[PDB]
Amino acid sequence: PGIVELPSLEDLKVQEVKVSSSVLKAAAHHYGAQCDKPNKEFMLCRWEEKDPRRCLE
Amino acid sequence: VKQDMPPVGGYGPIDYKRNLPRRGLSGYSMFAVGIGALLFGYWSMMRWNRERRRLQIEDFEARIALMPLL
Repeated sequence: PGIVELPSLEDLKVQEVKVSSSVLKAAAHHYGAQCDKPNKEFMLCRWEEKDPRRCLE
Repeated sequence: VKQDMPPVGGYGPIDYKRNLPRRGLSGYSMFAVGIGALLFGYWSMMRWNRERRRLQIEDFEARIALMPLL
């Protein structure tokens, strides 16, 4: 029936936070305090769009 | 003559009746001890369960903060 429209692999090529679970957990409270605005923006647009192909920026 | 004979004064008294001691606390005492132990355990479990709930809430909010990157 329909066709899928997948994003290119170049757009997904982005450097990562290459850390562990314990490092993320140790600074979890301060990351959630300082960096609330972009995280909340991403969570809201993911909740209201429901499409990861449009939720990359 | 010499023969097997009891001594001049005879043998001593020998106990032959039952002797139970009758010992331990009264039942009110063990009931009070058990009730007090119950109350102490209830209080300690109450305090530690409240502290555990606080720690679980802290861990859950750390997880919620960590979610968007994952």
